[PDB]
Amino acid sequence: TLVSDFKQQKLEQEAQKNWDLFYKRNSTNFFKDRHWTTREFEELRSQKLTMLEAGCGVGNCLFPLLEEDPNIFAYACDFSPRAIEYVKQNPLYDTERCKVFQCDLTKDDLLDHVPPESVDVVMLIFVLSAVHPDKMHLVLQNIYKVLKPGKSVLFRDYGLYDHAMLRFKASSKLGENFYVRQDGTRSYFFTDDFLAQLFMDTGYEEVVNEYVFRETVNKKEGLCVPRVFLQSKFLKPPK
Amino acid sequence: TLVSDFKQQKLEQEAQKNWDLFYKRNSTNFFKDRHWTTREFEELRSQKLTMLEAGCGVGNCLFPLLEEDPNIFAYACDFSPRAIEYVKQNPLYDTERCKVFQCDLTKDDLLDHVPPESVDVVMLIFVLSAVHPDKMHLVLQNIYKVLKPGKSVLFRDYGLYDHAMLRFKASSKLGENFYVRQDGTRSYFFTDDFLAQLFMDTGYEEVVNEYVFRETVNKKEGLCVPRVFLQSKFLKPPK
Amino acid sequence: VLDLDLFRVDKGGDPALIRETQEKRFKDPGLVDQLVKADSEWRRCRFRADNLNKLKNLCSKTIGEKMKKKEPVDDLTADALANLKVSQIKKVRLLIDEAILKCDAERIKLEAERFENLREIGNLLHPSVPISNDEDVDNKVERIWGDCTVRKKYSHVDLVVMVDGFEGEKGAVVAGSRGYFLKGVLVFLEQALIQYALRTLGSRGYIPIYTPFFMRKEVMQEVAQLSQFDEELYKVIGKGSDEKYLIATSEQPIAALHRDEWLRPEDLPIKYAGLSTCFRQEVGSHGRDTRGIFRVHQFEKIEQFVYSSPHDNKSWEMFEEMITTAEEFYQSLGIPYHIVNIVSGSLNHAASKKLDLEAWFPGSGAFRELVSCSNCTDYQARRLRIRYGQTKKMMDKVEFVHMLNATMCATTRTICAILENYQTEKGITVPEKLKEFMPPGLQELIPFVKPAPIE
Amino acid sequence: VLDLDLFRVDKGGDPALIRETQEKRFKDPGLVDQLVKADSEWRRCRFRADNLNKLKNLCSKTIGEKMKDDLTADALANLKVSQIKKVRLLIDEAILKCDAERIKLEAERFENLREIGNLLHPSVPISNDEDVDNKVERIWGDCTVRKKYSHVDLVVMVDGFEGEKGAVVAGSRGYFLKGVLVFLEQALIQYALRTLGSRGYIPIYTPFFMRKEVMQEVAQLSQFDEELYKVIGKGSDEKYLIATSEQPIAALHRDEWLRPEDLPIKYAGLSTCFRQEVGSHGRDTRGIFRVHQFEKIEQFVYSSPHDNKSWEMFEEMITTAEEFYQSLGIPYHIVNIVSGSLNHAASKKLDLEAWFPGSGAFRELVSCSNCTDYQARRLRIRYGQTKKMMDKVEFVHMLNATMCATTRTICAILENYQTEKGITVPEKLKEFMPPGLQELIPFVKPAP
RNA sequence: GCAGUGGUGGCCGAGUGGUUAAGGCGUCGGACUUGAAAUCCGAUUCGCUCUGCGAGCGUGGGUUCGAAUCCCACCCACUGCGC
RNA sequence: GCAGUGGUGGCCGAGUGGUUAAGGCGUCGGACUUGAAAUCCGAUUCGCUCUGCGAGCGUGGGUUCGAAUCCCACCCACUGCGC
Ligand SMILES: Nc1ncnc2c1ncn2[C@@H]1O[C@H](CSCC[C@H](N)C(=O)O)[C@@H](O)[C@H]1O
Ligand SMILES: Nc1ncnc2c1ncn2[C@@H]1O[C@H](CSCC[C@H](N)C(=O)O)[C@@H](O)[C@H]1O
Ligand SMILES: [Mg+2]
Ligand SMILES: [Mg+2]
Ligand SMILES: [Mg+2]
Ligand SMILES: [Mg+2]
Ligand SMILES: [Mg+2]
Ligand SMILES: [Mg+2]
Repeated sequence: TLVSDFKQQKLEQEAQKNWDLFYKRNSTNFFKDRHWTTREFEELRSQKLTMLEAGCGVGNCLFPLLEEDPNIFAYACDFSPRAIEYVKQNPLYDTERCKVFQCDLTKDDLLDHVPPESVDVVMLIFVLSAVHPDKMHLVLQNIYKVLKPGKSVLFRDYGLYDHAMLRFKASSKLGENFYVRQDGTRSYFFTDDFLAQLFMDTGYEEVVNEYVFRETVNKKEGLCVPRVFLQSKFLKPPK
Repeated sequence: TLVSDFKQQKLEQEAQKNWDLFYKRNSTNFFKDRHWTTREFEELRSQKLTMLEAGCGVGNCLFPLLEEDPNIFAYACDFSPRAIEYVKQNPLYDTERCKVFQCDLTKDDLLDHVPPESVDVVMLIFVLSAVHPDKMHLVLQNIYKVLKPGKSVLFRDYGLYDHAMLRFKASSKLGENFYVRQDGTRSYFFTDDFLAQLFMDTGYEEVVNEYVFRETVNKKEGLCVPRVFLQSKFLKPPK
Repeated sequence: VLDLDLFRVDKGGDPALIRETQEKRFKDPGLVDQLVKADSEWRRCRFRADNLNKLKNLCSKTIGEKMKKKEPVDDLTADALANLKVSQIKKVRLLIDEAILKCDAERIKLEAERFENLREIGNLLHPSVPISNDEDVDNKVERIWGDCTVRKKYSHVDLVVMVDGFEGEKGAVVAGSRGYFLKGVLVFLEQALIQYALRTLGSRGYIPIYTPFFMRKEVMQEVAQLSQFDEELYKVIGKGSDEKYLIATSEQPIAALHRDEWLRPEDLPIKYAGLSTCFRQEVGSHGRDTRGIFRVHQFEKIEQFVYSSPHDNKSWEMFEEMITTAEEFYQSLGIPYHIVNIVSGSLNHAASKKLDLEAWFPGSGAFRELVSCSNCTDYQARRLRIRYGQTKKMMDKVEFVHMLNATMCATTRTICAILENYQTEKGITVPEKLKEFMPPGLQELIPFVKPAPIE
Repeated sequence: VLDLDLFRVDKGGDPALIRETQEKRFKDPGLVDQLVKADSEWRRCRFRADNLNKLKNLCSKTIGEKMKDDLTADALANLKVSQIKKVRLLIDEAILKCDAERIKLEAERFENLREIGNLLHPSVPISNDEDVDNKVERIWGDCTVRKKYSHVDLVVMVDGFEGEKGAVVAGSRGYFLKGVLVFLEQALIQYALRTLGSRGYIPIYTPFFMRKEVMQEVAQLSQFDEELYKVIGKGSDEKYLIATSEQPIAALHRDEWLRPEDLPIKYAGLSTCFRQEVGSHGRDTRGIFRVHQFEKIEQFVYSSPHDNKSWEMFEEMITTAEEFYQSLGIPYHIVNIVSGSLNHAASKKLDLEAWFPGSGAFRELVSCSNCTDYQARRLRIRYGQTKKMMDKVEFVHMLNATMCATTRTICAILENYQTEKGITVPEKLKEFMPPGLQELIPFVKPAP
């Protein structure tokens, strides 16, 4: 049935290694820059807005919004050293606007690099699906302490019954809505209820949490397919 | 086609041996006594009639006519020693009425045992067919000198197209009307013209020479077959 | 053979399960313990040998670079060697050579020992196998078809002579014990059986294949067993010397047909209807009704052979399909039989399960095995290196195909069954499915022309 | 083997004919003189041995009757038993010497006789070069048409041949035959068996190996080293794989007295043949044309030795083969093989050579041979059931002819029936083919 | 069976004593792109304690610090012979 | 493969250390009978210099003056085992 229970332990203990070898084999050429960020969230629209990018990758999510709006300071978090080195070697990088640092969002703590209750917006774009479902609230609590008590957290990631979930063969299933790719990285497909009751258990307040529907079409192969991402915004209670 | 010319020479040089081994294997049980003799020929019917039996076998031709008519003296000629010994050991044999002796009728001469121009009747019953066709006139001349100048010679032997001539396979043929049996003895089947011109070439005179027709029938196998013997009487010219 | 990683416990293996299976087959356990210790030592020896090879390679690379830059004259590192003259690196290479040679000897010994321990270990057992060692008591009868209690007058030993289709004495004069001439009506009947079986298997999707009868020794070792290859196979010798062995079944050359190949998963269920003459050296007579043409040295056999996907329980569905094909064959021939599940102690080393079709011989009053269907899983494919996909994955190990075989029709034994089951008082009635393939005049009855040798 | 009476002038024979025949076969003619001298010395030796045995038996009978070398019966009847034992010792020494001489003479006598070929039929072309003097006796069909591919490509285009994997499994020339070509070979066997069965032949499936003591009597020395595989059992038997089913069929009646009434014995042998010589002579001889293992259907006849019946049966056998190949539509010519290329047993041989339009050559498909009594007297198969006193036995005549070697006939069919879309199925094999293969064998691969 | 030339990875094909076994072709999966793809990114012999190192160029050996490159043997092809 | 009994002529079958290998059965040819036959007479392993002598009883050897008869080996059957 599911993947061997021994193998799932090897996947959990080698999560950072699997993401590091991904950046080794694929360099910065796999993912593409996300220019839809500023438009999608009512924040990030056009003073000194300090931001934390949890799971920054090689950029692709902060460099666009950072060359767009020129009064944003950014913290960058990633547990893979290769991704950090790629972010630093980017020609668009300057220390006066970015502060990149490695931090395993489940084991390490964010206060060792960012000041408490300082960040006004933190982004979770396709980062939480790579974390084991039983260590996600660890990440939510780790980022709960650096958020300004009126600030918020922005989240887009896979949703239930997306096509990518569809495609996976049965030999790639770790559990309910929990799969693994050929390269070792994993994918959890969230539901609105699961994410809601995962954010509520760590002290957040739901604002918007609803699915976003798209489609993928390759004209040459004439392939058009449905896609289901879950977008949301949670807010830290004022008082 | 015909029998090997080498084999025909072996048959001619071993004629006496072949007849001797016949009497060795068959004893006196093969041929049966001929009781038809006295009736068939107008001679031999009921004074002192001296007779020569050329080719006497083991009897079977002189003992019947000799126990029938009690005033007949008989000379017996045969080139096989076994036949002579069987004739002598016959209980019906007495020297006062018979004079048996071995004589090859082609090589030997009859005057060494019988007086010239003495015999009044000589019989040739199935004897000339065992002689090679090119040594028959030898026998006719050998017996021409012992015949009284008014006497005769009696002859019965196979004729042309008899059944026995038919049965024989093609591997048993020595020449025209000339066959050989399994035991080595031979059979020549005479025609009236052949016998006539064979007796005329040696100084005889034909009296009667005509075929006699019988058959043979085995009821159990339901076999009835034609038989053609040639009977004749030749007479030595008086003067 | 089994996968060596099933014994490595540092990998996801478990030798205890191999011990349980080796007990259920009533074979010798402890071979698992010898294997586990040999393997655990071989893993460390392999690590050390790789490291020595890396050091030797790095010495050679450094020497080449020193030479091409025209130089003036084992905790080693890359930079560490970069500070030595060529003579000193060669002095180091000599120590590397000695260590490599002794490690290589130890590793070759450990590999051979672990493999000769893995050689005996039988395949894993399907949970449907009856655990036992008494074949006469625990053979599991599964199904029965027809009337398996009727009795008839003559056994096949008489019937093959009453039809004048068998020459035993002259055969033994020509070939020796058990040699035979098949003649007359029984040659036509054998050919009819071959035509019917080939046509049936071809319509099911099997590819008829006529195999060579001489297999080379290098290849026969990989498809046969120690005992068979020792005392059961004839050896052929030509001019020279001669490493050839007359095949005991067509499953042996057909197994070597896709030897050392990467088979596409699409088209994986390759089905072969093998046709050949088989040469078996063991012919023992347990009574009169096993003589005649029942146990002979030479006979024609039609075999099923299937290469299957190792996933999704596909080889076991294929196993059921093959036994069903043979069952339907003998039902169309009108021969009664039962299906028996063989006990653990009677399976050979490759089989995970074996079914037998045993036909009822009414003139002998016995059950005699006609079909033998086995599922050997990847035990043989691993030995022959017949891989399941065309591409090897980044990290995963190579997967092998499963290989199943099943006799469809051994001609002499099936002729014996047909003769015993179709005898009447005047001759042998021809089965309705074989009348197409018989000559005119032999399409209704094979008449008795001689008296019974017993009478 | 020839009758030893043919070499004895004492009997109705003469070795001059044997010398002239050894010249016609372009073999050595000096064997006849050695044979005649050995034979003439052996007859004397045999006579002396019989006389010594006679004296020994009379000595024994005298001793036995009394207890209860110019010697005679009465002569021994006057001796003390001790004297008879001394005489028996003398007779034993003489018998030992004479038996040594006689065994030596028989040995040499048989060595020179097994190398003199059969007498020739007056129709045989007397010559030694086969390629010019073989009398093409008759033609059938169109033996000049030419077509695109040879069999070496056609067996691959229909996907019925596996040569590389076969050479991996079995070695040089090993092959798998698969698919449509297995069905075609089986159809050929069925058609040949029914054709021969309608003619009065008895089908016979033979053993594939033969004991050496029996194989010697049907084969020559040249064959064993060059062409016969040896089978080894356990304990190291001495069996050989058969090169043709004529070899086991010949031994089926060894040491028998056949009834002349049932003398026209005809058998249709079916077996697998194993040859070692597969030497190649170009591409057109590769494929399944010259292989180590193939099925063959044979004609084997035991005939009366009388009345030219053997030669009438010879003509009948070649006519049966010819009709088989005319019904298949294969063009051929019949060839009278020259005396130089005849085996020892054959007194005449006719080959049927078929035209191969893709190869452009004639290839031998059938070989018909009349061996007369050469092998019958070596196997002691006697004509009559009874022996005559003082008359040597006659042996039957034995004739063999290939009906169909399946691989070569498949090659000929493929080359003669190829079209652009596949191979047309011969009209006479359609009833023996599976449904779907009764009109065309389709091409499924490209030509190599 | 001799007396010549040859043998590279799934296939073709480079290869020059210091490769990363080039380039293709085939196959296989991954794709998160709002500037989606009439495509892109990769992988694709074996082994080990796996971000690396080791082995592998018909198979075995030799020479060399180092061989896919040079030498030898064997095996198998092709070209000429013997048969 | 053992550990017992066996092996006779075209076939059956006697055979007892001094056969003529009995008796049958089958097959094959010869028949000249007047008293023909709803049968009779024979032959029927190999060899030789053939009216005789020699060899041959699964095949080879031994003991004996002499073996088809007694001994041994091998081969092949049948009866019990191993497999
Ligand atoms: N538990 C964790 N702690 C920190 N980083 C993590 C993490 N789990 C996954 N990641 C990082 O999250 C990244 C997801 S790839 C997505 C990158 C980014 N969201 C973008 O839009 O480009 C990976 O590079 C991985 O390094
Ligand atoms: N040339 C010849 N000279 C003498 N006798 C001969 C002979 N040719 C054959 N015979 C004998 O003639 C006999 C023929 S058998 C006939 C015997 C006699 N006619 C009878 O009626 O009984 C044979 O016994 C043979 O010995
Ligand atoms: Mg290549
Ligand atoms: Mg490449
Ligand atoms: Mg190499
Ligand atoms: Mg007997
Ligand atoms: Mg008798
Ligand atoms: Mg003996």
